[PDB]
Amino acid sequence: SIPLLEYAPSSQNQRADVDAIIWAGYRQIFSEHLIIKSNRQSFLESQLRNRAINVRDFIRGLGKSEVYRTQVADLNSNYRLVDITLKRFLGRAAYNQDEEIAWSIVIGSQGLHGFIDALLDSDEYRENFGDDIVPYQR
Amino acid sequence: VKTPITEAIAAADTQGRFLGNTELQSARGRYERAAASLEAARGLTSNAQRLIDGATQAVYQKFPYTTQTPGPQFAADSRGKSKCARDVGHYLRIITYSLVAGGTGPLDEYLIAGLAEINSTFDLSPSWYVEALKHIKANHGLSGQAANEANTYIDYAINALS
Amino acid sequence: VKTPITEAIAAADTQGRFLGNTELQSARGRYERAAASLEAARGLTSNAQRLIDGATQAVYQKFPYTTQTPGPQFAADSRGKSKCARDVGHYLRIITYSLVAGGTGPLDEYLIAGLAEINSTFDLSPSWYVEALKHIKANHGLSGQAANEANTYIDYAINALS
Amino acid sequence: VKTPITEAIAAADTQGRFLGNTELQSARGRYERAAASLEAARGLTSNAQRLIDGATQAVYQKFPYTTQTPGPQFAADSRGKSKCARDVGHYLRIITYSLVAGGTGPLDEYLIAGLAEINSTFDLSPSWYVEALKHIKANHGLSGQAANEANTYIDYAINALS
Amino acid sequence: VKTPITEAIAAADTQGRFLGNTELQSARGRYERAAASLEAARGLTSNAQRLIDGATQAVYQKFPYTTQTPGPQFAADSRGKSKCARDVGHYLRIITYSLVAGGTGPLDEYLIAGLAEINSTFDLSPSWYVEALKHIKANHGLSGQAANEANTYIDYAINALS
Amino acid sequence: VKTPITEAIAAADTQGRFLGNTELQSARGRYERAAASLEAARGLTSNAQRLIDGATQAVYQKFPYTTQTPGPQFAADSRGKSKCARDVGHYLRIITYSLVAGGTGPLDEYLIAGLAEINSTFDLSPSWYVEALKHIKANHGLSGQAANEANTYIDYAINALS
Amino acid sequence: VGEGDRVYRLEVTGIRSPGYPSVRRSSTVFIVPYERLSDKIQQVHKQGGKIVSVTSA
Amino acid sequence: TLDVFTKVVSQADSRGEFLSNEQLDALANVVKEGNKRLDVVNRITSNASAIVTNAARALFEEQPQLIAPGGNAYTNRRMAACLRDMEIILRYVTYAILAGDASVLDDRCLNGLRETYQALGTPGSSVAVGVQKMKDAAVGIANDPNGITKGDCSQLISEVASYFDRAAAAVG
Amino acid sequence: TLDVFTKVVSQADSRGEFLSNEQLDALANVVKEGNKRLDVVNRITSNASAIVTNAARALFEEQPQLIAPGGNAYTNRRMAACLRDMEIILRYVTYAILAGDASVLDDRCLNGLRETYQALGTPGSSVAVGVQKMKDAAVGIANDPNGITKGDCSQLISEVASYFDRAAAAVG
Amino acid sequence: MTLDVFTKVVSQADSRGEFLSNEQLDALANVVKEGNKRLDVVNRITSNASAIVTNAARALFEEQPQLIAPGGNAYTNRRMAACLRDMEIILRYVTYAILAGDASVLDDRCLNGLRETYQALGTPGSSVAVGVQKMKDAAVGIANDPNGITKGDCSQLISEVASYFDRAAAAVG
Ligand SMILES: *[C@H](C)[C@H]1/C(=C/c2[nH]c(/C=C3N=C(/C=C4\NC(=O)C(CC)=C4C)C(C)=C\3CCC(=O)O)c(CCC(=O)O)c2C)NC(=O)[C@@H]1C
Ligand SMILES: CCC1=C(C)/C(=C/C2=NC(=C\c3[nH]c(/C=C4\NC(=O)[C@H](C)[C@H]4CC)c(C)c3CCC(=O)O)/C(CCC(=O)O)=C2C)NC1=O
Ligand SMILES: CCC1=C(C)/C(=C/C2=NC(=C\c3[nH]c(/C=C4\NC(=O)[C@H](C)[C@H]4CC)c(C)c3CCC(=O)O)/C(CCC(=O)O)=C2C)NC1=O
Ligand SMILES: CCC1=C(C)/C(=C/C2=NC(=C\c3[nH]c(/C=C4\NC(=O)[C@H](C)[C@H]4CC)c(C)c3CCC(=O)O)/C(CCC(=O)O)=C2C)NC1=O
Ligand SMILES: CCC1=C(C)/C(=C/C2=NC(=C\c3[nH]c(/C=C4\NC(=O)[C@H](C)[C@H]4CC)c(C)c3CCC(=O)O)/C(CCC(=O)O)=C2C)NC1=O
Ligand SMILES: CCC1=C(C)/C(=C/C2=NC(=C\c3[nH]c(/C=C4\NC(=O)[C@H](C)[C@H]4CC)c(C)c3CCC(=O)O)/C(CCC(=O)O)=C2C)NC1=O
Ligand SMILES: CCC1=C(C)/C(=C/C2=NC(=C\c3[nH]c(/C=C4\NC(=O)[C@H](C)[C@H]4CC)c(C)c3CCC(=O)O)/C(CCC(=O)O)=C2C)NC1=O
Ligand SMILES: CCC1=C(C)/C(=C/C2=NC(=C\c3[nH]c(/C=C4\NC(=O)[C@H](C)[C@H]4CC)c(C)c3CCC(=O)O)/C(CCC(=O)O)=C2C)NC1=O
Ligand SMILES: CCC1=C(C)/C(=C/C2=NC(=C\c3[nH]c(/C=C4\NC(=O)[C@H](C)[C@H]4CC)c(C)c3CCC(=O)O)/C(CCC(=O)O)=C2C)NC1=O
Ligand SMILES: CCC1=C(C)/C(=C/C2=NC(=C\c3[nH]c(/C=C4\NC(=O)[C@H](C)[C@H]4CC)c(C)c3CCC(=O)O)/C(CCC(=O)O)=C2C)NC1=O
Ligand SMILES: CCC1=C(C)/C(=C/C2=NC(=C\c3[nH]c(/C=C4\NC(=O)[C@H](C)[C@H]4CC)c(C)c3CCC(=O)O)/C(CCC(=O)O)=C2C)NC1=O
Ligand SMILES: CCC1=C(C)/C(=C/C2=NC(=C\c3[nH]c(/C=C4\NC(=O)[C@H](C)[C@H]4CC)c(C)c3CCC(=O)O)/C(CCC(=O)O)=C2C)NC1=O
Repeated sequence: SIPLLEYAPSSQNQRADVDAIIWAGYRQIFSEHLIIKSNRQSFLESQLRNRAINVRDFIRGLGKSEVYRTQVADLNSNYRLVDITLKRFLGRAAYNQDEEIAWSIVIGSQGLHGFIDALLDSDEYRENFGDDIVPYQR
Repeated sequence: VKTPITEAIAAADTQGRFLGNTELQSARGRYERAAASLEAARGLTSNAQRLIDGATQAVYQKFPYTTQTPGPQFAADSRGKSKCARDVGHYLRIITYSLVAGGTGPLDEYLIAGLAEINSTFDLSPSWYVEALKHIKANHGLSGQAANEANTYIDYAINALS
Repeated sequence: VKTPITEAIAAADTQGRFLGNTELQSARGRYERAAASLEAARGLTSNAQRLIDGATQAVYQKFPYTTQTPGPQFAADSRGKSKCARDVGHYLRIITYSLVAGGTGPLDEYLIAGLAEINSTFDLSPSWYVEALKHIKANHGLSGQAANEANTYIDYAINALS
Repeated sequence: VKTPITEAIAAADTQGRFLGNTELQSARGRYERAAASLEAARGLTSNAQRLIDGATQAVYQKFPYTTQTPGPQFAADSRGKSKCARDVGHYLRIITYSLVAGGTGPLDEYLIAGLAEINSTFDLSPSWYVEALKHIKANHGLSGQAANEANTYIDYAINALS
Repeated sequence: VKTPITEAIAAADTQGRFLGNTELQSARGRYERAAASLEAARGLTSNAQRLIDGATQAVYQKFPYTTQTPGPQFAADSRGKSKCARDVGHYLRIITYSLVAGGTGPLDEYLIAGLAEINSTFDLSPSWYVEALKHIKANHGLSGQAANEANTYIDYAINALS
Repeated sequence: VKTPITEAIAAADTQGRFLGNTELQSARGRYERAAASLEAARGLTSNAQRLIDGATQAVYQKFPYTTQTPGPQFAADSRGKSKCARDVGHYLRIITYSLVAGGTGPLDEYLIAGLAEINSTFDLSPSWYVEALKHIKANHGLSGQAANEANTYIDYAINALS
Repeated sequence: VGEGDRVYRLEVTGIRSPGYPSVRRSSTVFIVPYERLSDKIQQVHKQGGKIVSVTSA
Repeated sequence: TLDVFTKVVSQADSRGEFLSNEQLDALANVVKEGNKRLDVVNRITSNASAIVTNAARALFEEQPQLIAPGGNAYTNRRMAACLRDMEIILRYVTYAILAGDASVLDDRCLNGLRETYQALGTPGSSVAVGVQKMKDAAVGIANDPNGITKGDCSQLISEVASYFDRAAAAVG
Repeated sequence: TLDVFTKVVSQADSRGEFLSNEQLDALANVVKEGNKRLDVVNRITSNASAIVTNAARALFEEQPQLIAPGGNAYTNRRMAACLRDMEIILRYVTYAILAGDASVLDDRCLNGLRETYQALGTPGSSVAVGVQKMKDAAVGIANDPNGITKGDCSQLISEVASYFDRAAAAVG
Repeated sequence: MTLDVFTKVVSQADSRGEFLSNEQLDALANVVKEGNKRLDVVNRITSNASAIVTNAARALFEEQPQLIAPGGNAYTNRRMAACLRDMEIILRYVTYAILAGDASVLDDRCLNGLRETYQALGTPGSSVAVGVQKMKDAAVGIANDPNGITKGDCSQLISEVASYFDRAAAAVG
């Protein structure tokens, strides 16, 4: 509800095909080992082949997936998770330490699911990657 | 990790709201069944040593080649039979763990997570372990509603095997 | 919409897995409270007309200026008092709706969603409606565990008001 | 924070380009407007103590129950009336702040941000503060174009209240 | 699908640039070996019927229980042995397909994609098929560099099995 | 950086799989091409000093105003002619670098990356450098397939210029 | 990815943006559910494409 | 997502009246019949993987060109494709018996499934020959008189089989 | 996220033995006292919004420079900031009493709390003067018997107050 | 964070919680009066913005000539275009600072983490501030010079235009 507190941004340097795309989405978020056998979801794979669900929409499911929450959300601290969340979708470590902290309080109020939805909504994120393109390092 | 008390929390936490009566109602349901679930834990813990060697010699019956073929994976060597009672004895631990937790969480996190990756690499056929668990669910001697209770989680490990 | 049977579904659907015993635990638990929750629905439906006019004349007591000040928003003339029993009578509907659903869902979707937007625009102070609901939770005449049951959802509407 | 000089910057910064002649025009507008806006600041600062006690006794007129009803929230005893001149005296500060800034920024960041959250919790009805601000915009004695200048920001706080 | 001519395209297409000399060089490499790869295709196509029944009776040797145990999964009666020469005969097709394509693409898309899902459900142990492919790579009678080429893809199916 | 051996790696690394026969084939192609590419490197290194002063006096022919107009960018005095043989002598280095690498990588990373940014700021017209490179590709005296080899990378720098 | 099944199909005509990298194909449908439909129509109009049809599903 | 409890709210909201006493006597039987739903539901999910392959063999043994070269169940990811969503029928039919109303079934298996099955080229009618073979095995397990106690599950069995018939009607 | 049920699993996994009978007699008392635990939880959440402002009638009245000009609770967003997360203490303390173990609370609520509270500039010690004022009002509501069957929930009251004392220790 | 001359004299006045004094309003009245000059200064800098950068690059590289010689960090072409892609970003934010009239928008972008990247990359940090001074020598030469304009003292603007370049050189060196 309330507008985000203004945080300073540190200067940064950064500032078969179908099957591969699914793997790429999985790879950035799960770092290879996590996909395993259990983490993979049949419905998400079907939607992409089906194309009913957009890639931007596809990632949200992975971000909000139960397997992801147990592995990262539960174990890690809220502040760490905000920093942790940034690498996989944004692809960039947060420039300002204070900014990361500001994000964490918001994450707690809306939950893990709430924070992920917010990242997609932000103008910088959509513009940087695009709906069609899988998230990549910046 | 997955528990009906945990599942009430993680549902209400991602919404950012308090504990409603719908999360609270779920907890109430767990208690009625947790009284009969702890009955199933003592039935498996007391009969633990009978059930392990009851199982690891039942799998040798249906698969007699597993004690004969010379392979690292095979249990024909004593070292395999030492790792036989370790592996099947690991199953009754996690089944008893998921009994007292009420959920499939400890079964989901300790046993079946990444089981398709490991059985392909070491060539352990999952038809072996499902034959031991059918022996456990028929020979635990449990009765009543507690006999239903162990029978879900054993059969839940069966479906995750295949 | 939010229901303990629904909350078992939407948790298991986002995970892409079947219904485990942890989603299925809640349903068993829910029936036991749902037996006492439907007791609370008949207690409010039968005493419905006593409770509405019991409430809309209790709010006139603590706020006597609401019948005196000439405003579209205030209940000065008969048109406000006609919209008085409509609004307070809308509350006992949704409270009885969330009783038989077992969750706060119908309360969350019909009543309190966007209530801060509407009370700011029409200048309806939310201190009025919380005074009527305190009259309802003390004068429904319900007893036993069913008296606890209506008392949560009334108090859940109180906290969402303020 | 929101200022026509700032709004020229944050528009040109997100594009990554220099200051064009279009960014400059917004800044140019402020100087002619800002000459008449600082006229409105001295008109409110010099008449500050007349306007606060002119306002906090005008709200007691239209709402006589606010001095009678005993509650922490109401201004029944002297502690509420001490917090009366604090709160209404906070409004004339931020109105005079947004006058000399030229934008609604200090009004947007100090006063109205999260005002719906606070008035619901402490049960302060926003119909009280809008009655004081109507007294200020009619009794500041300002004339000319400067009388228009204070009249926007007062009315901007009115719309954010309701 | 994966081919050295395709891999030059999909690399240069995702960059949005033309075909450089670095994508061009890769294409030439595929063409040069491709002269020895088509030697390996005729060596397997001409000896196809000897190699299938050479393989499906070699797996019956090391696993004699597969012709004895009564189960659909097993090759006890003639219907399993009819599905024996179908399945092993499917392998020599895709091995010959990935020979003339130069890449592992047809092997990656027709055979090994989702092989861990199917062998768990139908309880087909992957130790059976790896025993047939070791018979093929030792009994194809191929010589020279074509013997080396034929083996890679057989051994690539072996590693994907386990 | 872009190399047919590198392009096999970065393709297979982003898939997370091993080196298949398709990744390997690209490397194989380079050796046959790379035997004739190193022929083209010695042909340009031995004739290096003839080719630079052969080029920087050929551009003065077609553009006689470049030695006459007084400007910092223009090669009017000796300072420009000193920076003439530096710049054109930088081109034959990177052309010989991309010869022995087999790919356009060193040409892509040292020379043409951001060339449109630099030629706009210093007002160096890219029609100058393309006139020198046409002199190089016609006067290197190379023959056979090696004459084709230098002729791609020179012409690849031509297209990136315009 | 919508808490409930309330999905409305959207058809945009002509999307102007960086046209090679950012929007490679215009005149395509976007399948957004009920919760973000407020947000989605503001996203389309920022590029400048116009909506043809909005069909539920 | 609707229920038996929530759908008798949702039409009662559309008419805007309080819930009648005979609707509450109807829901009191739903709570009373509630325990039976769980027992039926747990037996299906515990034999969930055993149904699909047993249902599946008949599905391919009766129409044997499908896995023979040329059919749409021929290659191996195509074969794993009609086991990756043979179970999704069971994933949502078990959600329908849990909720007690087929309104969660018709958004996932019945909504756009007949549209993909034409464009895809996979036979649509060759699904509903085997979803009936699932129903023949599902109500055989749910109604088996083994363990627990004897009770009347006939009402549940007939409208458990009604969910499979709705699952076969919108595909064929 | 851990529990009373799951934490006595997690150390029992680390030693790798079966669960003993006196651990199951311990958990049988946890189930037995479960009904009492639920009642306490519902009274806190129903009086959740009434606690926070009644703590804010003393959190700001005792240290009155905080809302006076200059303090970090002065302006209106800043004031709504220490009501937006005064309740998050109650949002996670009620999660701790529900789970029965403070491991849920430690991971999110207090793991990074003492680091931000010197990065922002807020007084960290001026939080734990009022979280104690929440505990004085929380155990006053949870113990009082209104329309409730007589019972003894004293053990919960002391370790309900232990969760507030852990909530005050890692901020101060 | 983005602050001003108008907004910063609000922000400290909020922290003390008093009304704005009359001598602060007489201070801001001079800012409005001196405001017209500020717009003109920015206009001449941005119109000669691209002419400054290369004319600074005619000395930033001529004075330290190993930088573009083989081995230096301005050697290859992308690299060379890298120290023109952000030589102008100094001018992009210094002109934002003169427009706002306070350096609080300058210190979040060029001064915040710039000295950290400039040892992470390997670039000489001190070799930037030799040429940002060469920008200031050309910036105040253009802003100061008057052609077809009414003449008024611009010393306050110029002295503290050069203070923004000195802050831009201090946090890099
Ligand atoms: C200052 C470092 C140098 C300088 C400036 C200077 N300016 C003026 C007068 C004017 N400057 C402007 C500029 C603008 N007016 C606008 O509306 C805009 C768009 C935002 C601009 C850019 C104008 C219009 C005036 C006055 C009116 C007019 O010119 O028509 C003066 C003299 C007049 C005055 O005091 O305003 C001066 C001196 N002169 C120098 O020598 C400095 C180096
Ligand atoms: C808005 C604040 C901000 C700045 C300043 C910034 C700088 C920045 N400078 C970079 C590189 C670079 N910067 C230079 C700069 C220089 N070489 C010299 O000789 C000169 C002394 C100097 C310039 C005056 C060079 C050569 C590189 C490329 C280095 C390499 O790739 O090895 C990079 C990595 C590549 C890229 O541009 O994306 C970043 C992110 N980023 C920011 O967000
Ligand atoms: C805590 C839960 C848990 C279990 C149960 C588990 C089992 C497990 N058993 C393994 C191997 C093995 N498993 C067995 C067991 C058997 N093979 C036979 O021949 C018999 C039929 C059967 C026993 C009845 C044997 C003999 C090995 C060694 C095989 C090899 O080394 O290739 C392996 C791979 C190698 C290893 O670390 O030892 C794992 C991961 N891992 C776990 O984390
Ligand atoms: C289904 C659940 C539901 C409820 C309860 C509800 C209430 C509701 N009451 C309203 C107005 C009103 N509400 C009241 C009621 C009162 N004002 C008084 O003076 C008395 C103190 C008090 C009654 C005891 C009155 C008089 C109005 C008209 C005020 C106006 O028109 O400004 C309005 C705004 C205008 C409208 O459509 O009529 C809503 C939305 N809306 C809902 O969707
Ligand atoms: C800097 C901008 C700013 C303002 C204006 C502000 C107002 C503000 N006034 C409050 C209470 C109050 N506000 C009032 C004022 C009034 N009540 C009445 O009866 C009269 C009608 C009216 C005055 C005309 C009173 C009496 C209280 C105390 C109420 C209570 O303690 O419950 C409160 C909650 C408790 C507090 O800290 O004192 C806030 C946050 N806070 C801000 O940060
Ligand atoms: C084109 C690549 C391709 C292959 C290779 C393939 C194999 C394959 N073999 C199968 C069954 C089978 N596979 C076998 C083969 C064997 N079982 C034994 O006992 C022997 C050890 C072994 C042969 C050496 C048998 C007998 C069946 C039938 C088992 C059953 O019906 O349960 C099945 C499941 C049912 C079917 O449609 O027939 C598949 C999908 N599918 C593919 O798409
Ligand atoms: C390693 C690959 C590479 C090349 C080739 C390169 C060229 C290059 N030549 C430059 C300038 C120049 N380039 C030339 C060359 C010419 N001007 C003329 O009048 C003649 C027509 C022409 C030569 C035939 C001259 C004279 C300058 C200096 C111009 C100036 O200082 O404004 C500049 C800008 C300033 C500099 O650092 O010296 C670059 C970056 N840089 C690179 O990194
Ligand atoms: C590889 C497959 C592919 C293609 C082909 C493609 C083309 C393409 N050309 C576009 C625009 C455009 N394309 C043209 C082309 C022309 N107009 C004329 O009058 C000429 C005759 C003609 C060039 C010869 C123009 C003018 C635009 C801009 C239209 C506009 O701005 O409204 C756009 C969208 C606007 C943009 O971002 O620039 C696309 C997607 N995108 C792809 O992904
Ligand atoms: C009769 C034996 C048989 C079966 C079982 C069969 C199923 C089947 N389902 C398919 C596709 C599919 N099936 C689904 C189904 C779903 N995805 C979801 O996320 C939903 C929850 C669910 C519907 C409720 C989807 C989304 C596709 C994508 C491809 C298509 O549109 O066909 C395809 C396309 C071809 C392939 O996968 O190789 C097959 C083969 N084909 C057969 O020959
Ligand atoms: C063959 C036809 C048939 C069925 C289907 C049947 C089911 C059945 N399940 C029962 C009880 C029950 N069934 C369950 C089952 C569960 N509760 C949960 O919360 C778990 C998730 C789930 C197990 C996984 C429970 C808890 C009871 C309580 C009563 C008892 O112990 O039997 C009873 C007891 C008598 C009655 O309900 O009238 C019946 C009749 N009886 C029959 O004659
Ligand atoms: C889920 C567990 C959790 C907690 C509790 C938490 C607190 C927390 N409070 C914060 C700020 C804050 N905290 C407060 C609270 C206070 N300051 C005061 O003046 C009062 C004395 C006191 C309240 C009693 C305020 C007013 C801010 C905003 C300060 C600022 O923006 O600089 C911040 C940094 C900015 C933010 O995102 O909002 C965090 C991370 N974060 C967490 O993840
Ligand atoms: C999740 C929804 C839910 C709630 C809220 C719930 C509460 C609940 N509390 C109960 C009992 C009780 N609850 C209390 C609690 C207390 N007595 C005191 O004097 C103390 C101050 C206080 C604890 C601090 C006591 C003493 C009993 C007596 C019966 C028993 O031991 O359960 C019972 C027993 C059965 C009944 O009352 O019908 C219920 C239902 N049950 C539910 O299903």
